[PDB]
Amino acid sequence: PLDGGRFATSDLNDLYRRVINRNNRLKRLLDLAAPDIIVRNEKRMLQEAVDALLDNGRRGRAITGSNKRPLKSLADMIKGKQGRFRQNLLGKRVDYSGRSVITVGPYLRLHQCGLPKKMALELFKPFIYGKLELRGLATTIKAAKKMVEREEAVVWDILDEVIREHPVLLNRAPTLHRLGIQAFEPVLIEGKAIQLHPLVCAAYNADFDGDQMAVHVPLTLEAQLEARALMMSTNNILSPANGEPIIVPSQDV
Amino acid sequence: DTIYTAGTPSGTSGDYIDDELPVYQGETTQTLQDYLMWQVELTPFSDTDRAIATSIVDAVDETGYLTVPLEDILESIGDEEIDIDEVEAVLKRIQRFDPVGVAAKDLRDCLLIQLSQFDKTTPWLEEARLIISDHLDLLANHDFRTLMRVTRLKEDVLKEAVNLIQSLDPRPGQSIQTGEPEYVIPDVLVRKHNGHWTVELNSDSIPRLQINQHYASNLQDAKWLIKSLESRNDTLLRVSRCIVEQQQAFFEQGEEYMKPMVLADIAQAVEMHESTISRVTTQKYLHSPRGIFELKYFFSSHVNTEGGGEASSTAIRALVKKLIAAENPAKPLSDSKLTSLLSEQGIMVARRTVAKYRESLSIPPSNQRKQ
Amino acid sequence: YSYTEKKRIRKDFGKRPQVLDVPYLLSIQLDSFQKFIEQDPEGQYGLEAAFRSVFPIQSYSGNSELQYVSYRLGEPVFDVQECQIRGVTYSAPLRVKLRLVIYEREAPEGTVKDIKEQEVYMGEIPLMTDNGTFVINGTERVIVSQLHRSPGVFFDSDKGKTHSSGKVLYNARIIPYRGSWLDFEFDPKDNLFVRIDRRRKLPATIILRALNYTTEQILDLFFEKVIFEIRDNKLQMELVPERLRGETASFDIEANGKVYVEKGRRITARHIRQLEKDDVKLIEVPVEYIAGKVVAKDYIDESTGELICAANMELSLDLLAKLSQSGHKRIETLFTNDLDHGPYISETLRVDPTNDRLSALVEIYRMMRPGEPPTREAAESLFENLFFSEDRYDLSAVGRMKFNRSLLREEIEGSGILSKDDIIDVMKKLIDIRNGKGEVDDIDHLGNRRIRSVGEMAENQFRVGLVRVERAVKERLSLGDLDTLMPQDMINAKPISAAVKEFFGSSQLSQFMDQNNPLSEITHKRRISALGPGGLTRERAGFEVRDVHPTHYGRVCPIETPEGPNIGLINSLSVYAQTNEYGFLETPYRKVTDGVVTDEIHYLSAIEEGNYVIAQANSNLDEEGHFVEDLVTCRSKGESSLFSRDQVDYMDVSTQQVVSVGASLIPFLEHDDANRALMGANMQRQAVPTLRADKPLVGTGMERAVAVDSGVTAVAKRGGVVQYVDASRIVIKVNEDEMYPGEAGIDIYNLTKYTRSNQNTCINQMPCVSLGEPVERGDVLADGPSTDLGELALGQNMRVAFMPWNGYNFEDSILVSERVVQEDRFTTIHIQELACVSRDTKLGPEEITADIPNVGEAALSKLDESGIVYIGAEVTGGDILVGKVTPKGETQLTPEEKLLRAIFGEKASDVKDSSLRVPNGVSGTVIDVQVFTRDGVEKDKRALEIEEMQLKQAKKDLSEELQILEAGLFSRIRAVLVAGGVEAEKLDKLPRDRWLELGLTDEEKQNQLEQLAEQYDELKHEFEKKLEAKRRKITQGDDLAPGVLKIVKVYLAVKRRIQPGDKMAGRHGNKGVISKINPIEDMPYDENGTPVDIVLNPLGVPSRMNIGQILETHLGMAAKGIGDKINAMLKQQQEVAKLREFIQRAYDLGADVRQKVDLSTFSDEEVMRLAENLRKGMPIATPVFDGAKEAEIKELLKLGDLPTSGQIRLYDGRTGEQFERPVTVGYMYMLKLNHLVDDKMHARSTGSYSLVTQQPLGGKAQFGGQRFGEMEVWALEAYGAAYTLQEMLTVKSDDVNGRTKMYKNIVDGNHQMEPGMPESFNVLLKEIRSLGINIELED
Ligand SMILES: Nc1ncnc2c1ncn2[C@@H]1O[C@H](COP(=O)(O)OP(=O)(O)OP(=O)(O)O)[C@@H](O)[C@H]1O
Ligand SMILES: Nc1ncnc2c1ncn2[C@@H]1O[C@H](COP(=O)(O)OP(=O)(O)O)[C@@H](O)[C@H]1O
Ligand SMILES: [Mg+2]
Repeated sequence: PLDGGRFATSDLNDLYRRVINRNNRLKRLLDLAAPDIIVRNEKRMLQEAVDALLDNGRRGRAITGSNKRPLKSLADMIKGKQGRFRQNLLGKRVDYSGRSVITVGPYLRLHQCGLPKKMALELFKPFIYGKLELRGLATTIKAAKKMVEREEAVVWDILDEVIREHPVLLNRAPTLHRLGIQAFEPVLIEGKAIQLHPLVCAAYNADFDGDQMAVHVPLTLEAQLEARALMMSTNNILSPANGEPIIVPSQDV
Repeated sequence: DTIYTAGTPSGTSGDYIDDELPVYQGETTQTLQDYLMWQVELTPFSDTDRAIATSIVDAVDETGYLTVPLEDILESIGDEEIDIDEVEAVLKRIQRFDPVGVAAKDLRDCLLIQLSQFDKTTPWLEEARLIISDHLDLLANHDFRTLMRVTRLKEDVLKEAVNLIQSLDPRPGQSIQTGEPEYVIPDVLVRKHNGHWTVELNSDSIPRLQINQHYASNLQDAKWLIKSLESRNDTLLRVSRCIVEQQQAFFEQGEEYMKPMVLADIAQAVEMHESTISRVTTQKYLHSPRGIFELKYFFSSHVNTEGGGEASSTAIRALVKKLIAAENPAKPLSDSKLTSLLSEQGIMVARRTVAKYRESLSIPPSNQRKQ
Repeated sequence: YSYTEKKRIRKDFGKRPQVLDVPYLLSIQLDSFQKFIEQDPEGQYGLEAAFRSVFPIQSYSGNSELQYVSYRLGEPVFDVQECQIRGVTYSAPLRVKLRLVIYEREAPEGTVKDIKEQEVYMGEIPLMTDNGTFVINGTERVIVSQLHRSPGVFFDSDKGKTHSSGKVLYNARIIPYRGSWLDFEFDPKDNLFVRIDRRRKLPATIILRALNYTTEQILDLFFEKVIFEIRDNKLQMELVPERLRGETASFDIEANGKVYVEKGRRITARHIRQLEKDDVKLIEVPVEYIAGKVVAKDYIDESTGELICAANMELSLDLLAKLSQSGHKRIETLFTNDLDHGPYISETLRVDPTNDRLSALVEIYRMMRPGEPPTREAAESLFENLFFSEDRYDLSAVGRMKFNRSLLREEIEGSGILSKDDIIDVMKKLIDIRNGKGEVDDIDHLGNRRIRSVGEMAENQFRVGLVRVERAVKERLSLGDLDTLMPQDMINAKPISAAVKEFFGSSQLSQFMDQNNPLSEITHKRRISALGPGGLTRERAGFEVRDVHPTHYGRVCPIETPEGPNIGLINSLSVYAQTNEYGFLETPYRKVTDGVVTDEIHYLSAIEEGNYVIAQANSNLDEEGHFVEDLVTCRSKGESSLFSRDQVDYMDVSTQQVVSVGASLIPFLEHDDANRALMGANMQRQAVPTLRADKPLVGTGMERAVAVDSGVTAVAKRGGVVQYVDASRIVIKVNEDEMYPGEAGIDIYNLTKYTRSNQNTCINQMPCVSLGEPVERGDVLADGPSTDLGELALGQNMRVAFMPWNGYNFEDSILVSERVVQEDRFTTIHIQELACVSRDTKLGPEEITADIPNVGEAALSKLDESGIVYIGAEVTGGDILVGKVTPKGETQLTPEEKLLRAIFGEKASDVKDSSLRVPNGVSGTVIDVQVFTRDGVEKDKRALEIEEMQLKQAKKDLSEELQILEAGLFSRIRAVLVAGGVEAEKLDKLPRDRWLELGLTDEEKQNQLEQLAEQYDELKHEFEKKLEAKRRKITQGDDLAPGVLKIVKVYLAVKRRIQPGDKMAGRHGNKGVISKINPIEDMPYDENGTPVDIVLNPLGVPSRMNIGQILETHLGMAAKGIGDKINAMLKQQQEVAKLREFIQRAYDLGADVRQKVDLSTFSDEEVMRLAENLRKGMPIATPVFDGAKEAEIKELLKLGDLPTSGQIRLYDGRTGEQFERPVTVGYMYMLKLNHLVDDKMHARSTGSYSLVTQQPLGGKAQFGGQRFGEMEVWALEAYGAAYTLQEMLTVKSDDVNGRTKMYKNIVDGNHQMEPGMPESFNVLLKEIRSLGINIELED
């Protein structure tokens, strides 16, 4: 859809229109009983149109629509790095996720991370709705939504209550080994940057010169127990490739 | 051929990284029904209550009013144990969602629903409630006198109650409206120079395609499309130019100067089938210094002229508007008096035609315009 | 020193003399565009060449023609500032004069029947501003230069990688400036092959045949003849000794009765020398020797008339007997030796099937035009148009020059079309290369790569448009009434304008200018990109092109290059680099004649530079110029070594002619790792300007050049005295001698105040001159962004200590004091623009008003009567800026609608709200509103107020000029009256109007009075006319896009502070993130109780190898120390003598510096102002490769009474206990990079999803989610968390019902999921099924 209420046909629609036009012309010529010398080239062109629709560019010249750019076909939709398999099925974007820069907190304990509260309000919102409804502060969903929108003085106490023991997953790209995703317990801080324990950076290959991190929230009870029992930062002292410790002091320590 | 001396920039980079942009997919949006259903899901209903709620929210228009009566909904449920009181309870529950007052049968119901959610400390609440509940047409018709008799209230309290009434929301469902409205690009432009109206197609809308003929059949077929486009735009330009020539007086002196021309005139002037004229002028607009007008706007009916000729219905409508616009508030003009007044300038239109024109222009009759 | 440099003189530690001054940094753009525009009588550069290339145009009948005469560019309608404010291109109209001539018939040649001349319009050409930038649609743009392969002929080869035998294949490619390429290639079987436009391979001899050549001619061309004689006995031969080199005898070499070489014995050089000495010609060779010799020319017997044999054929015994018996005593053969003189052409002819002229041409036509039957005439026409038609194939002047140079010719001039001789010589040189003689070319050589600038590209695009215009013109010119038509009717302006604006606005090489600071602009303008049309690609580049070449020395910066996929493909010009008249980079060198280094400067290119010996700038010299040592380090032929004194030819001009500007702005560069130098140079240009600029305490002396040559500071056009200085304008009264006649001499400089840059930063100029003080031509009057008294200033000087502090500077973190925040040192201003457009609709014109129906009075408080917010209003998210109502619709209505209209008004039922609101999460103060209304529409109060504000300034300027002129005239009238013997006191007391209310005597006095009255009234009328013209310009209506009524633009300004998470850096590649804002009483403090500002980690210095920063710190401290001393001499009123003595002692310090400062030439006021400027620290300059030694730093530390080691004793702020070891404290220049944590932070719980795959969108601007790629899935699989993965895959991304059920259960305090099927899998199933393949689930 362009501006002005008009539309432009995409690649698949273009190829469909082309094959339809060729088929209609060939059918009309067949009804007319035209000389065969013409129906031969018409059938050849219809064959080429169908081949271009199914897999464009495999045989002969690739058909382009504009700016000398080849038109995507069904095969190109299926295959490649941009196809369904490697872009929407083996990896996908998710909800309840955030990202920001990371700083150093030298006071944290090994199972703790520092989370800005403006991020925690957004990530944990439905839990806040449920907790607000539970104690009668909002009899309806719209009242709780309005109260959270206004950022009243009690939603902060509610937020402190709902994240007491609820791990979050921290991730930094590229994830080269299984220690690139680790679960921590949140501590609400004032600011806009995540605070990271100094002893885990060597596992993340992370330094504080502009690195960013992503944070995800488990939802079900099984996910929370997996985060606490499998992915917690206190369960990853030894390396799965060596058996040697990776939670090791370096530099100033 | 002029250059726009001011404009707005586009927020983007001039050049993009050479990789191809991903195919267009789209993006979901939240209309009124989506919000209402979201609130429905998070509400402690039973299963039958949820089915009735889905059926009800299905039948809510853009403004937030319930378009179908409850009998239709109860029939659409398809069960026989369910009565109408359950439907009433579900509707009352739904009407208190956000925005308050949605899915209301009529204006009185919407106003009462909005009023029921106030606090008793409000200065004049019961007066407003009574006025809405019983005497509504009095407030709409600007009586202000028999309302004082029935309400047994002095001036100040009634005025404050009306102030409270005009503080509510009559269209509660339009708070969640569409993002940004569409706009139409004109096809042809009519400027004026040398005391004449020049007609020219929109340059910004007509590019010339690059001729792909180098790999050379297909070349001949491609040129066929070029010739077809040439003939199409030539026909459009000829029709528009002829129409502009016929309606020169309107472009200069505005309304009240159109001519009663039909498709036959254009067909005989351009020597073409009238079906083609009907086809080409459909859903196409022309931009004039006076505004933007559909290319089919200049065709209308006519009325007999005493001295000779015909008068455009558009001219009659404009004359009626200008006559009404300068009437005395004490005694507004009536239909018969309007017909008598117009029957001095050669205008011969029946009272029924005057009534039809007045209804088309959406002007209340004389008794509702008296001050 | 200039006046602006006498205020604060930067101490210089450099030691080598300067012989060439740093040139203008923007010559590459300005000279190129000036070449494009300016008239050229020779007609080789610019629009003249393009016009002459296509014209004259003659119709097919040849009965008429168009003749271009000349052209002209008009005056721009607007100015740069006006174009930027409005948002239109700053361009000029192109007016070209043509002449149409009509021919007749039945007459010899062409008679002149009618000639019609007309001046026509061809389009708008954008113009270049004074800073080498273009204003296209309101935004400044830069067209960067291209580095492309030059036209000509190049010889290359593959390194055996194409054949498994590892045999190298050689090829020669001819690439023109415009036309079709040509390729000659060798195959593994040694057969020459030809190729056109990368099409099918063809035999090489086809080209020879197509040029009317015979086989005998070819064999004569490519071979050396050998003549066999039959002197009635056994074919006696005329032998030459040199031909026998490398040959092994197969017969007996005997002559004059002496056997020189015996049968079977290899021929040696001694035998050849003996044969040369003896002069042996007659050699008897057996018939057996003719086993394989190939005849040259066809032979026929006289009596028979038939052919003995055909050419290019080996001779046999029977054929030898047949020719001998046929009276043949002379035969011709070819010399085909193995080691040299190889037989490649003969075998090429053998494989070649064609043996004529036409069949080869038909084959060429079939190859280039397959799918159709051939034609003789069509094939001939195609071949002629291929390489010899001026309309299709052109070899440019540089192409011809390179072509001739590659073939060792003498002349330079030539034709752009090819000839037989050129192709023959190309094949000859290729064959010679195959035979071990000669060598291939190096493509990365900067003698093979050319610089293409904006003018050349614009000229090419203009020609491309002009050829289409010619194609259109040739049609109308064929037939028509030759009288009533005009040249205007034939041309069509649309293609030219379309092509030109497309090139200037949507090309690959046209980009938005970087506007973080002046350095960004300077660096962006001086850029060389190998990409773009006609260039390389990020995928077909290779690996050798991405590396430093020895020819880059002095032309292209080796350091500055972008890391990432574009490494090595983007370059920045060096300080002194220029271009040839052909486009090859060149660098300057001093000429050394007879061992004495002169001051004569020569510019050498890459090719010429290799044939000399070039010394180094580091070499020491005597006062008269001789070298001081017998051995000198010099470069020669790509190597570097030692040479004698007399061997040297040239010498470098500066130690900094190798680095670029950004790299030359780094102090102590030679002590830094190259990677750290590159990182520092890249980060130095991303620093946002701050509230108050601060000079660098340690610099390199390149600050002033970058500041002045950037265009961000107002520089005086002429000298004079500051008549009127204000925070928004400057008015200079020009000196008498520089004034033009008949002119009130004043310059008016309007400063720009708080305008928006391309990166939403602030551009603001501040005056830096006082009232009534002298200024000379070239001085700086105003400071732009990041500038202090004309010196570039990107950051702030901070007191820094190197020590670990409780882990708050662990792993490159930075600990910052709170006093830094309390003083707004790193506080920036950011400016944003939002626009609202009211246009026309089919239901009515969209209106701007404050009478919005369904909005309460509270939200309408800040709007005025017109519906636009007041100036200075503070707004936040959701506030209404401009109120706009859109007509909702029109219907037949209904009783409920009538009731609604009756109760709640008519306007509330006719329109709906569409106002402009501040986006969520945005704040600022409204500092500017601009309104543009279409012509003919009635204006509103806001627009009228703005127009009055605009008119006031023009009236003020005109009044200033007029009043100065009137005072000048009144001086003369008063002087004339006084010379007339008038009552002087009476006229002194009379007002200046009463002076005109008088009369003079009947002598010439009355004539003078009349003359001056005439002049007075004429001047008044003229300036009234000027005022009326400017009022017409200001009050002019606006022509907008059709259907658009009004446009309103609003500007917001906000201030940003420093906080944890922001990124800071130095100039030595030491970046970091602020981690904590420590309170003031916690920072470490020295003996005097002065705290430190920033604490860094020492461990980061040795592991990064950027030692220079440490050095800077030490030197920085020294500088600060000096300031303290001076400051102490000012708090107590010390007299000027001691102040100037100490300042002179400080300036004289050093070991043979090149700067001589003499303060005895300074008046006491100048000395006091210099001390006032120096009281905060004496700035110091250290050139890149001629910096300050450690001994000089130690001496400077001693002068300021500071410890020489550079380390002091600090104390703990929390416990008062001394740290156990001395700590390094100093002053370092810190920047604030444009990576603010306000932009990075983002979170999302639920939003909008894609329409097809039903997955969340991506990006902060779309309010999207974080991607969970394949590798995170692998990590979760490795952990074994199946439930986390399952809820990542279905209920958070794609399970359409799963999302809703999960949300509902979460609200209810029940944490449990009911997963389903992702929608992307169903999409995949549908897409696979659409291929005609049945895939399904089962059971
Ligand atoms: N093309 C890339 N693909 C994947 N990861 C990359 C790529 N380029 C950089 N990285 C990541 O960036 C990291 C580099 O970190 P950073 O830029 O902070 O500097 P550093 O290597 O720690 O050194 P220093 O801070 O001392 O200059 C790498 O360890 C790697 O994880
Ligand atoms: N291509 C990349 N992929 C993943 N991480 C990267 C990449 N480039 C840089 N990073 C990481 O992100 C951090 C911030 O990078 P950024 O500041 O954008 O790069 P630069 O410092 O070169 O401008 C760096 O510390 C680096 O470790
Ligand atoms: Mg990093």
